[PDB]
Amino acid sequence: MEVIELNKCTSGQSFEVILKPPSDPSLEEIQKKLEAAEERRKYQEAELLKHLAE
Amino acid sequence: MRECISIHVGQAGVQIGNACWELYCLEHGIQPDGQMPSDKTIGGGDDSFNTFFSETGAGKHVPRAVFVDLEPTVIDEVRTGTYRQLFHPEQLITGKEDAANNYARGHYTIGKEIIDLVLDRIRKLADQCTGLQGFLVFHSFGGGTGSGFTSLLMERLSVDYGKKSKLEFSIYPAPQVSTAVVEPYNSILTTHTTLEHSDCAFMVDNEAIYDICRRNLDIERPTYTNLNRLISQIVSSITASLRFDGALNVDLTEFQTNLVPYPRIHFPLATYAPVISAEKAYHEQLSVAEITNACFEPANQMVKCDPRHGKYMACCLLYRGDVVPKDVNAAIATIKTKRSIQFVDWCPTGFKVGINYQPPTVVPGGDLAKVQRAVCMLSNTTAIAEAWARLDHKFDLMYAKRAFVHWYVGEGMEEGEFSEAREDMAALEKDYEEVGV
Amino acid sequence: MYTFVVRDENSSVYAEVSRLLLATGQWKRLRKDNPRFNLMLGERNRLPFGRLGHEPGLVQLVNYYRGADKLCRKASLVKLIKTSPELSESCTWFPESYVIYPTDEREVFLAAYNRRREGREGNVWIALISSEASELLDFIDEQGQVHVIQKYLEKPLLLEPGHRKFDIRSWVLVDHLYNIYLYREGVLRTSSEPYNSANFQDKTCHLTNHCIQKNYGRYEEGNEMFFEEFNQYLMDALNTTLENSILLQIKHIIRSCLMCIEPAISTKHLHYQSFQLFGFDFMVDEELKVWLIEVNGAPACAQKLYAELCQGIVDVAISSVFPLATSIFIKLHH
Amino acid sequence: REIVHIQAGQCGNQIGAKFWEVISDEHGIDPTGSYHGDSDLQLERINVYYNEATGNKYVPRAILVDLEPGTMDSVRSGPFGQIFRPDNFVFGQSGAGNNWAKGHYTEGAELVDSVLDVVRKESESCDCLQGFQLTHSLGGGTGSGMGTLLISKIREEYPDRIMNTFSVMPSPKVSDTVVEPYNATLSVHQLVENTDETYCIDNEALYDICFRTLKLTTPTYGDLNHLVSATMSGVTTCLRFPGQLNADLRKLAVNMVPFPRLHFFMPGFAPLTSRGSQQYRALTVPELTQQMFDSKNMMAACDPRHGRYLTVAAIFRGRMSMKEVDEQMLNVQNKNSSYFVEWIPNNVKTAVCDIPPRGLKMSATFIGNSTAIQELFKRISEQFTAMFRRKAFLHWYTGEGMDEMEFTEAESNMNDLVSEYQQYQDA
Ligand SMILES: Nc1nc2c(ncn2[C@@H]2O[C@H](COP(=O)(O)OP(=O)(O)OP(=O)(O)O)[C@@H](O)[C@H]2O)c(=O)[nH]1
Ligand SMILES: Nc1nc2c(ncn2[C@@H]2O[C@H](COP(=O)(O)OP(=O)(O)O)[C@@H](O)[C@H]2O)c(=O)[nH]1
Ligand SMILES: COc1ccc(N(C)c2nc(C)nc3ccccc23)cc1
Ligand SMILES: [Ca+2]
Ligand SMILES: [Mg+2]
Ligand SMILES: [Mg+2]
Repeated sequence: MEVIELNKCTSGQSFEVILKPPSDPSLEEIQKKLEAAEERRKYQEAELLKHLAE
Repeated sequence: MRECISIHVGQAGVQIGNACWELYCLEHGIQPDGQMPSDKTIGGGDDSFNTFFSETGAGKHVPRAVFVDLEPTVIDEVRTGTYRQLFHPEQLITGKEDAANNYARGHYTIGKEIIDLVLDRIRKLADQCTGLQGFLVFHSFGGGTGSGFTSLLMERLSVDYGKKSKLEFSIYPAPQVSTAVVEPYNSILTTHTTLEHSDCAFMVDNEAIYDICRRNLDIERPTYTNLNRLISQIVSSITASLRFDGALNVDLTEFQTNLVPYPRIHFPLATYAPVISAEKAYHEQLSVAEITNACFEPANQMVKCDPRHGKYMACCLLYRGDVVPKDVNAAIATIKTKRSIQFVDWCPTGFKVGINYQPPTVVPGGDLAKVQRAVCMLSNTTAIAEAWARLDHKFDLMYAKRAFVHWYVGEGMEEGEFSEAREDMAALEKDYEEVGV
Repeated sequence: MYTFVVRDENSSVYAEVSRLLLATGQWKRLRKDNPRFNLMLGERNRLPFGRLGHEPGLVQLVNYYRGADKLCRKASLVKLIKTSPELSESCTWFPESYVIYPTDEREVFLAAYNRRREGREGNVWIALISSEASELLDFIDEQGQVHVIQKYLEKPLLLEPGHRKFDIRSWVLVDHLYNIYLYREGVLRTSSEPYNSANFQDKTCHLTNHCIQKNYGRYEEGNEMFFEEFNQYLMDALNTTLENSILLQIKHIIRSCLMCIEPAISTKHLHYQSFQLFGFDFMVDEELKVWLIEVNGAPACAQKLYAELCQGIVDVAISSVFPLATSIFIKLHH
Repeated sequence: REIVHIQAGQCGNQIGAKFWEVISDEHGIDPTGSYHGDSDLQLERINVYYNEATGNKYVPRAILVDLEPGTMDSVRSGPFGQIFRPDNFVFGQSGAGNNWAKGHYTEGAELVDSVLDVVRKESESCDCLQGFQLTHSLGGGTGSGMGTLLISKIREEYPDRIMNTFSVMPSPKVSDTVVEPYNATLSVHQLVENTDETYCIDNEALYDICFRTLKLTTPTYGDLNHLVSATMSGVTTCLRFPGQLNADLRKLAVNMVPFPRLHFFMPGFAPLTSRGSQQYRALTVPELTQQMFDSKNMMAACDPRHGRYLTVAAIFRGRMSMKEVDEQMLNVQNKNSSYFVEWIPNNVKTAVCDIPPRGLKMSATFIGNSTAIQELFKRISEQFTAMFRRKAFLHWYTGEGMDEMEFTEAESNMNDLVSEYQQYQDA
């Protein structure tokens, strides 16, 4: 019912209508997580190459 | 004037980026080469459109956009396509091999080699800004690059640009058009890693867009081009307030203020009307009351859910075309008495309204018809948690047997990260429950 | 070949429905967790409505209306009648009722209690039945959960011979198109021991539940009087039919209750479809005036009528959506 | 995204030559290597299987391997023989004599280094290598023993690349020697560990299709290879042609293989044709969908009704209603939902290519990871134990240095695979 904050211009207009009232990880931590994942990849490839060496 | 940088990641992000930027160009009267005949201040300026376009001395208007894919094929079509002259080569970043539908391959393996290059190219656009306000990120939940690389980038942007706002345009996975069986894994994984780093996220369920295209546009089997042209119309409605003169949603901080009172519950539901077929002979033009009424039909929503069995935290109506305030208030009064609109007890039961007099621009030879008036409603309803429930259930079914998990572990990721991501999602589902009943 | 899933085992009604569906040879039952179903005969609690209508190439239907618990819980029904303009505070078919929490409308309840006291008229209430307000409130806190304090019907219609109390149960099925179907056969759940006006402690003659009664089986088998016998009694004893004296008011209450909630629960434009069977419970007073007691979300039928109602549920609720390769219902028009 | 193709042994080279014959026709390449097609859709991803030679002449990225000169001379003097790079022909002289041990340990070990030099030379030309596809039988000596020796060595030098195989299974119905269950079991043991994807081409099934359905009362190897090359064309369609799904070997592996060991696929094809006689009535979309899922059309002699589908990939070829394709594909899943695992949601994916194969207006190819494939491995295991319990014919293997222990281990790993497939049939 109550029409507040009415602002007009050439492009258009905007308003608010109320009907009823109420009642981060750092760069060092990122580089660590990515490299810990690379160590697990390298280990799994090394265990594969060791198995194929046998 | 405060500039915005658009970031398009993966197939879905890039292709939607094509659609959005083609649309922005037609709206501001910018030609495929980059010239803007209506623009009088050559080589610079701080008009409302300059939020999305920078200017060269030659008179070219270049998007503040960066396209990144771990695979060359999709951006190669941008490089050679009708809008090749619009972007400068440095804005378009491509890898050798894609993430193969694998989050871990996108985030950890192939992500690590390209992350520093991307942030450097982002820095090149950011250093052209006199007052950067933040980023608009376009990506899929389901893709390997879209899920994996996006969440790594979102982490890094919080470090380099900590004081800035980050908005998401995300593609929720749908079996109808999906490319991968592991898309529920990718979706839960990216949501968990991105949740703290995103300020407002607009979810788009491919299922909803697909049915709208079948039902309203009479397209038998909708392609990505069909979906993207529609998605771009919705994106354009959301972004219009940044690109045009107005007093509602003028900056990215206002999106958080107007739509997101609870930082974690930052997924507003978009609803758009009307979607009318271009090759429909004789169409009775819909009034303000009719198109506002369509904003509360679930068949017009970007996510299929029932707002009646949930609570609202915020509501925006963004009109484009022949619309006056008096018509809007009359429509709101009628709708309130006929429908179930339940706000939370700690919020005003109200609507923030923005009208732009310029009627929606449609792509020539498109599937969409020219309309006298259109509307996009953005509402933060607890009902959108239904989409989380669906996705979490699909995740649980696969994870119980540890199906496909070995592909993720093989890229260096740990099995603990899966269940950590699932716990955060369980917490998110709980947040919506506390607020919503 | 249509497909269904069963998620309520305790449901005596839908056990017979799942039996009847298989018997046609055009329905196959799937496992509980199979998403690829046409029909769901779902659980009473925590039914996952958000998962329904998301299977491409399948029309999905459920045997419950989402949001219809607002009519079926005692606390919710009072709140719904009191707030919705279609029913309003001055509802004349609903007894004076108040919502009470254990340590809300306590001061509002006591204001009506004093008007009854200073008016020196009948001041008996139900929660368990007592005449004193301070002895009722102490019982509510002693239990733990939320309860409704309702005006007790001190002067009910009493069946002869016996001087007995009763309640009427009506079975109502709302389909996917929101047609309201009242099943022609109702049942009178009777007291077998005479209604005592003075002693409210005796819970056997005041409450007409099928479990509390189980003089059981004296006048009719299993304390259940059917509609033909009750019509016949009213003609002989009061010079009126069941249709006029009682059934018009019953048809009015059912229709008013479900018309009220329609915009909140309707699945007219949704991606999934709903139907639901309801149990409306009615009290009749000595002046032949009908009062609503409770609405049931998961009602149980009476033994004589199980076969007929369950075939009706298949006919108008299930087969109307999924057709196969005289009507037992009265349609309440709106 | 480039693929290196290797063909080993008689069977491997025979089905391999037929593969290049069929797919060159689809891409519009004559036996000289010149392009004589009309559609540009043929050339968009031609780099996947072909290298572009100077003078604009295409060359298959194909390495031809055998321990005998006999079969490769049949390829060279054959129809499309001139298209293959003459250096990529690597041959021994004395053969493998249907002996896995000769292929893997003695005769094949002498020649394997020469093959790997050619593999490396092809790999260095590649902008981005996807990995490798091998065609071979498991019943012989070269394709079986040396083929699995190659895979093991290729995995050592390229551990971050995909290994795909087309593996022909032996049957008593189409039998060269008695020792084939020995050779197959020794091979399967290697494939379970060293491949990402294996197409199980059962000779039993190819025979039964030729006899029962195609009505050929005494089928040759040529009749058998006709069904193989038609399937091989179909399964590689999404690698060879641009679509909505830009598919590669890794994406197929990620999406089809829920558990690393269970990577044995049951291929299917509709409509079933024989050579010479052309069928004139084109099939409707409901007919293709009904046929490709039927056990009579499966290239592995398993009954899918005796198991459950973990994942399915379906490729429809020709000009047709994609709406009707989607409707029919959903129809099969909904009507038969008990035969698809509930714990992998939306486990059936469908792709459409506009280009049909030779002699067909429209066709359907089926790639299924069913638990019913255990029946194939049980059959080989039963034939193995019948001879091995009496240590029969074993001297051909111990004479080349193998111990009985190696047979017991290979028997064990395949029996493990069988119970591993059985695990997901119930829970
Ligand atoms: N709406 C829309 N959705 C798309 C489009 N392209 C892909 N998708 C959806 O995105 C999901 C797959 O993600 P993609 O973006 O294709 O994958 P990607 O980010 O390139 O990652 P990889 O290819 O796995 O490295 C699926 O659910 C598709 O339905 C598009 O142009 N529009
Ligand atoms: N389908 C098919 N199977 C074959 C062909 N040639 C041989 N085989 C089968 O392969 C097995 C023998 O392997 P072969 O390739 O001749 O031995 P290799 O040359 O030492 O590898 C037997 O089980 C045969 O049935 C062929 O051209 N097509
Ligand atoms: C079970 O879900 C799947 C399964 C396979 C895929 N991919 C990647 C496909 N790869 C290839 C090479 N061919 C196909 C043909 C037809 C359909 C898909 C593929 C995607 C999803
Ligand atoms: Ca300017
Ligand atoms: Mg991609
Ligand atoms: Mg031979």
